[PDB]
Amino acid sequence: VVVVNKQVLLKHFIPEGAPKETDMELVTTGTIRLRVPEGSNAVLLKNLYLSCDPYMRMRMTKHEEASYVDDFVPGAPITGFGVGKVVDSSHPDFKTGDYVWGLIGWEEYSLITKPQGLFKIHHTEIPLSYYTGILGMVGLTAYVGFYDICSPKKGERVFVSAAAGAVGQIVGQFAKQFGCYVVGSAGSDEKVNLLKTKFGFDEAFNYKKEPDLTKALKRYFPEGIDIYFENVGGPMLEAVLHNMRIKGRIAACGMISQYNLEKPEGVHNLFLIVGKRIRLEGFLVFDHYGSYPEFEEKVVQLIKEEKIKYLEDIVEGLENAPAALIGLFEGRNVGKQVVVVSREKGHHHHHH
Amino acid sequence: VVVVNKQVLLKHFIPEGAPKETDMELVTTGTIRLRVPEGSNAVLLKNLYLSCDPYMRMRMTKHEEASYVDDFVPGAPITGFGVGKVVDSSHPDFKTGDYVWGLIGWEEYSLITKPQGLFKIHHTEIPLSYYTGILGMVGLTAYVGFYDICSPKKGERVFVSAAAGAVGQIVGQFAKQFGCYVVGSAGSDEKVNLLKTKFGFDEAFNYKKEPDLTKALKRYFPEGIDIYFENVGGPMLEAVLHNMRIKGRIAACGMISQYNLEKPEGVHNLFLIVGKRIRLEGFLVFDHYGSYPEFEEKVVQLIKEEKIKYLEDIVEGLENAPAALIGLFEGRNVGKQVVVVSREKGHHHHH
Ligand SMILES: NC(=O)c1ccc[n+]([C@@H]2O[C@H](COP(=O)([O-])OP(=O)(O)OC[C@H]3O[C@@H](n4cnc5c(N)ncnc54)[C@H](OP(=O)(O)O)[C@@H]3O)[C@@H](O)[C@H]2O)c1
Ligand SMILES: NC(=O)c1ccc[n+]([C@@H]2O[C@H](COP(=O)([O-])OP(=O)(O)OC[C@H]3O[C@@H](n4cnc5c(N)ncnc54)[C@H](OP(=O)(O)O)[C@@H]3O)[C@@H](O)[C@H]2O)c1
Repeated sequence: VVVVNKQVLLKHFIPEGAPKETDMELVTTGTIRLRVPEGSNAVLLKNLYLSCDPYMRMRMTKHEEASYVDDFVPGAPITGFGVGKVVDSSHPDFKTGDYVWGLIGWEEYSLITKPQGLFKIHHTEIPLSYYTGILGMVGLTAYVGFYDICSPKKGERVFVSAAAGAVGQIVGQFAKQFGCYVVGSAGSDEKVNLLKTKFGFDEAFNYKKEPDLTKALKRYFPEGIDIYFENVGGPMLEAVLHNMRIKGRIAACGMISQYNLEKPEGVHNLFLIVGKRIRLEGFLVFDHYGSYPEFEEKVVQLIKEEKIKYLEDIVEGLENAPAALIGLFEGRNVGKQVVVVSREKGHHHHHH
Repeated sequence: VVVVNKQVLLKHFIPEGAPKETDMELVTTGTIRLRVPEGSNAVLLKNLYLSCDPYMRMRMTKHEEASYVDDFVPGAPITGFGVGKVVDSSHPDFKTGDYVWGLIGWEEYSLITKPQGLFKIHHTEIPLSYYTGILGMVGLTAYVGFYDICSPKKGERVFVSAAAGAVGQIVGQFAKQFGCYVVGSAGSDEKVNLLKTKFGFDEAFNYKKEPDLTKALKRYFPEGIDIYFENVGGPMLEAVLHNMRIKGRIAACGMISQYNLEKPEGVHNLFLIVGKRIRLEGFLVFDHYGSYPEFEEKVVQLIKEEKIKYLEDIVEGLENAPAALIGLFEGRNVGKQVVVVSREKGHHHHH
């Protein structure tokens, strides 16, 4: 059997700036064999779900000095985190029928020649799409960023930006259940309302309807901020610095306001870091897979007990992957942006 | 027994911008009685040596919200670290003839009503002026900053801004002795040459003669920088971040480039901290006086063994303190800036 294998390719490198749909092209003509090559040590996946993640945009720009991940290649499939089902395997740790998450192609079938970076899914009763976010890379990021990087203590005053996002909605709930006071910023009233009801944040505000971020942070933090879970950067970062307490911490998870800027914004008040003895620390979840067992143990139990809430934004079909990715930098995604490529056989779960 | 007590007063608060000599006045008519008051709990000092330190500038500006340290007060003496001799004492832990360091008045005699701020000097064989710098607040800064905040490991690559300055000349040596590759930036060819001969830095450069700081750092760090001891801020930091290695650390000691500017400059590449997993951390020596005893011991041994070098810029006389202080922000000080207010009798040789 040879079968159809649609793909989304990167049409070309793009300059600093925003990505556009037309930087990527769907190809419907491709095909694939349903067995791994003889002599291989490899896994063929049927791909089921794809994650759209903000870090993916930077990969659409050529870098001369190797960054932490390899750039995409013009004319090759876009790649990113997703979930697949093993169709065939010449690697002993993977059997036909296993479900796995890892870096896979923006396509219907991916032949993975380095299986070692696939994670076998051990909990298939949990909806599989969760392994693209909360139980995948995104959730581990929340966990490492909050519990390790932030050094939290009960009672501390915590601010999360992009707080209705995939990372931030998780962070908020961890902080809350840790016994912290928690405030989030988000880009719409719908998000704000989700933060205050569904996610149990103490307060939230719509950053786009604030003419002054410093004063706004001052409203919700009359004694200032202990901990900032930084997802955005820009002027929001300056506003936090101004409102930060002595021995405050900032876990620099990301800086999404800067990713599509020809010209990144200046941060002006870093000297506050001296007199306030602030630690500003970046981290990359790719260094922390060693933590996964402790994390998955904690998060699977929370999910199975309904003591954490999670919101996915689902888009149906490979074809809609590119726009969904672009949507992230406009804040179109409401929750964690997933793309269904093909739903696994015998699903029977309802939705609205 | 009343005597003359000359003082250097803050004339007035100053706005955003650069301080100058004339923001201070020397007054010569005042006098003081050489005993502490009965029932007092105090220590009367004859002040010997005074430190000029960069943080002093910020104290000349009014702050409606409280910085780490009180603003100076117009009409009242300038204060700062120094070294003093106890003339009279109504506080148990201090006796007549003892030597101490701590915050004292810019004047000839200071009656200290908060004696718990003072530290007795236990090595009087070392020149007492050392306790305004290498053995005082300045040395402890270097030691906390490097040994604790920078988390150093044998064989890492270290860059120091204001490297010929007091803090930075100590940092560089601590680092070289820790087995690190060390480079420093300074604002003169003379300072650059001191960093390489006297202070054992591996390389150094005149920031003022580099049109591209990013490229300059790349010349000296072909595989990037592990540790940046940050005394300067601004475009230099930006340049550092561009050249910093995976899991780099920046100990934010201070950002002197920013202290006399109406508009502080913007850092544009802070996002690199995520992708390179950089820790940037401010510290204040004020929080770390618990480390003093062990630090003192360590640096005393280095001095005894001649395993560390130290250069002081010495000015003679209180009247010369104001210029001395201003010089700091122009980089006129060559070494740790000291003012001798009065020498203790019985003495080392200088040139
Ligand atoms: N360090 C790591 O290992 C690591 C791992 C995963 C993610 N990250 C980072 O973590 C952050 C969150 O990613 P996610 O996966 O949780 O994405 P997300 O929050 O699910 O989606 C991105 C969101 O960013 C917000 N946004 C976009 N442009 C913005 C701007 N110019 N100003 C302010 N907000 C803006 C939008 O929310 P609003 O409607 O509220 O604007 C959008 O919904 C990102 O910066 C990402 O790069 C880092
Ligand atoms: N965090 C803390 O607790 C703590 C404690 C003590 C000191 N500090 C900080 O550590 C730093 C060094 O202090 P120090 O006592 O050792 O001072 P210092 O280096 O003895 O003297 C200040 C030096 O700063 C340099 N400089 C002045 N203006 C500059 C500018 N615009 N750009 C670049 N460099 C400039 C000059 O040297 P060049 O010839 O090298 O330009 C000058 O010699 C300061 O930023 C200070 O505020 C922090």
